[PDB]
Amino acid sequence: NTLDFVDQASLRDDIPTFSPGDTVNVHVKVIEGSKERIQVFKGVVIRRQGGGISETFTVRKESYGVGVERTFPVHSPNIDHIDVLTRGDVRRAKLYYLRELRGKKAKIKEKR
Amino acid sequence: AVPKRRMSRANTRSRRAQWKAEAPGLVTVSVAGQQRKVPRRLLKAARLGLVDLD
Amino acid sequence: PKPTKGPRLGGSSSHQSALLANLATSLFEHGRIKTTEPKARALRPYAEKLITHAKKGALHNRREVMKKIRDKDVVHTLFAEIGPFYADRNGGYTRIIKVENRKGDNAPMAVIELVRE
Amino acid sequence: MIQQESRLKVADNTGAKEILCIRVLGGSSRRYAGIGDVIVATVKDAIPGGNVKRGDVVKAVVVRTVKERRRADGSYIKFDENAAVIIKNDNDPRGTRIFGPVGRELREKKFMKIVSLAPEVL
Amino acid sequence: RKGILGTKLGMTQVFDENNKVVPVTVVKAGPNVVTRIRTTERDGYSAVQLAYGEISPRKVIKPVAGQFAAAGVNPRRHVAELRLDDEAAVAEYEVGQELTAEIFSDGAYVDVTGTSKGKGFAGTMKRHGFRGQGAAHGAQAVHRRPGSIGTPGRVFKGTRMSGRMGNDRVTTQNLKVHKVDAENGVLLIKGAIPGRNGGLVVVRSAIKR
RNA sequence: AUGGUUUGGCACCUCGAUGUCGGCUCGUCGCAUCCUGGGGCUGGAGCAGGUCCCAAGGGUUGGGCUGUUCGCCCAUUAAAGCGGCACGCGAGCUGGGUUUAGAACGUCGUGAGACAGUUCGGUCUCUAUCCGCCGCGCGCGUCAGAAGCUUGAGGAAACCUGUCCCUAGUACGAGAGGACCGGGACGGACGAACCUCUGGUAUACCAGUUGUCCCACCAGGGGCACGGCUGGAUAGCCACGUUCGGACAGGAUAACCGCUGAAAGCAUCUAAGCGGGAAACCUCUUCCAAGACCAGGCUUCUCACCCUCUAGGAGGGAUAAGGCCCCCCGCAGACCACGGGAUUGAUAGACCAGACCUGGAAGCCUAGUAAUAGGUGCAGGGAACUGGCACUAACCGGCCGAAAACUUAC
Repeated sequence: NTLDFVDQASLRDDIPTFSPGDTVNVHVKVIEGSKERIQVFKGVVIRRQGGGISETFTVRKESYGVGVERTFPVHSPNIDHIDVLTRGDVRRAKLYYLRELRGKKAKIKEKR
Repeated sequence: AVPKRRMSRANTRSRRAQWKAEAPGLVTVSVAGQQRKVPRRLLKAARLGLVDLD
Repeated sequence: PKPTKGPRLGGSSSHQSALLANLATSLFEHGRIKTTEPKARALRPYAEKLITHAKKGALHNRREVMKKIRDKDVVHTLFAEIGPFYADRNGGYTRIIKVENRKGDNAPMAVIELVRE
Repeated sequence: MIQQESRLKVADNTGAKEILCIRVLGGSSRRYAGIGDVIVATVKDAIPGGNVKRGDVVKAVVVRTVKERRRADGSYIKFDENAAVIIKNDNDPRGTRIFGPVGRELREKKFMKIVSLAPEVL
Repeated sequence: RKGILGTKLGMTQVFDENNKVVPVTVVKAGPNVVTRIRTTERDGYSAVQLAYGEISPRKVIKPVAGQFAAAGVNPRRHVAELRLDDEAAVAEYEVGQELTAEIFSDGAYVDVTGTSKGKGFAGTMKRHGFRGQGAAHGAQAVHRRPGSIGTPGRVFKGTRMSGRMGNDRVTTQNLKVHKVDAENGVLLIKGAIPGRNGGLVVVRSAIKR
């Protein structure tokens, strides 16, 4: 992967192990009139498109009756820390079917 | 569309002269002792006895 | 392996699959077959990977081969001598020899055979 | 991506339930309206007792889009519906209450009142 | 105006100090050796000729080997010329001098020149962005053809009709160099530079910025 | 007075056929300029206009109604220009209107029938010879044969614009209102390159599953049903995605503002002269370009061997540098061409490993009456991307391919 020597310089460690299906809350720093604060996005990791530095993962959450999806680069410095709450039990690599499910049907089994 | 006019002999011959065949190149090979010409594309096969030589 | 860039061999993908499986069957059954040069060119990697499956001969690999070969005698030969024969050769189980063009349609012919050196 | 003849739900309490996009303001022959764009819209569905009426030509701002929208930092935001909030010429809501989340793009477009009224800004 | 010959490696992702993402194309600005000086008193124009790439000495034909020997340097695969403006500008290069990546600095604006990808025989829809005709409402076998060609009954020259597309030298202007990695001789250029991976490119200081 | 863009008039042109309106697609030209650019007087205080000169570089929206052009209207916009070219464009498309045969209404006619009145329905043929144009080769030429790198005469492309922030709430103005000049950011539309991201596609990828047949049977699989149907889907191609562009500067100018002054003792931007002055022009940016017959330049390589006629020239043969064919290929490609490799080899395939996609293989064991679940186990399977590896194929090979001299000057 010829560009690996370029890549590893910006690669970011300390990233927790997680898979599509787990429920995580992402600590995202934002700008609100030139001051810092961390906005926590808690939802379900519905996908993860491996690319090394260009790795991206998607977290889906239901908020005030409207579903919201957010895609972040895995090694984005804009994420100070990721915390994994629960491990989900799923049979797919990408959970796109969850875009059509609400409430009771949208729940995820828990890895026991 | 249909040809409006009959081609003259010069134009017909000039265009017709492009329809021709090129001569394949031949290399020498020794099969059963006797030398004979074979295309270089078939050299290995001739050396293996896989092409009929009349 | 690498899918064909152009249109398929038999005139459709399913026909090409059947063609390739039959050609591999005949190749392993006889040891050398004569066919058009595009057919041998497409046949090389396919037969080479079937032989690779046969080399590490387990039940899983046997079933992997059977899901393509469909002929049980050929599978038995492939897992009984062809596999063990190539135990210590890494790739290049087949060779292609170009032969004289066909008469009916001037199709370039080629002969594909297993190496026995 | 909202264009002409597209329908949007109303995220306000003005009595309008659903509007049809007429124009995308912001330059001649402009095509699509993303989060934070102002559109001219006509009310298609309304609450029977509301202040607005069907067929009113109003000005609205898009606050949610189904098509994901890239951000400066390489992250993306995507919602489940296209929603708009009816405004007046001074860029303030004509309603008093905003429903559902909104995008961060309403900050750089100077929709401060809509941002403040929203339940949460993403 | 500085310049160097390089090779397109691929494109990747980096983040600047405001945490924004920068899509960067990696160019191998490998070592170039100056082979010839073009002077006004000799050639009529001032320019400098650079050699790039590594090639086996048994692959170069005799004329090329003789030219490289006359220069005094070992042969390289690729040769190209940089056209300067005046003798005062070309006085700073001399034959055998080696140019590496650090002639550029971070944040500089550069001009990358390469050969575009080949697209083959292309229709007017793709070659020229012609709007098509209707796909229904009675349109008969005209879904992609140009249509009219438009007193003298003559098709004027320059007709934007179908033909071969691509494979032309292209210059992209005002690209910003995000980082100059001196260790690997690699330039990180923000944006997309012409050509396929492994092709030859020329990196020059921008003429405008 | 202009024009033949409107109805005309003539009947010169065609009845051994010149498609009749709009619309779509694609243009090209004019300037009698809609915006942007430079101006001037204002019945111009500023803002904003009015009107007028220069100016054709670019741009000039999407819908409702109607077959429509036209037109009215709805939202915008910097603006929603007017015209020529068979009222451009049917061997490019449409057939809604008009313009055959069917049928009805109103009216006319005793009637057959009729109506530059209405209404519903109603076959749009063709394998491109030549010119033209877009691309691509072969041959020859450029005074020996070749090979690198190039100059450029000459052409082509591109040229749009808004909002906001500072200057400045100042100049002006009773106030309201509202600046000039100059810097900065973010946009719309258009164009190009590209595939890191997003998204699309995926007919040799992975998994689920219905019906049926087969592999003796169970298990496990396979063929067919749009790839049977579904869930995903790397590479390539792409846009809905990313990045970049329109410049800056110089020269000569238009309308115009001027300087220095004659004829014409003053005056006069003028007849001598000299200056400023625009998106137009020439350069400037990008691209093609020596078939540029004035067929260019800087270099580098080979730089020699026979035979025949008759020794005048010619013809033939064999070679060098080099090239081509055959061969292995390519993200180069209709073919051809182009580019790379050819054993002194990583060009392709295989093999090994990785990346990535899928999502937990088979067998066995355990739990359950069974459907099924757990362990072995980030398992197994696999294309394009990357790195190794001569294992297979690039081969004991053919064809092309180098110099009359003379004149003058030095």
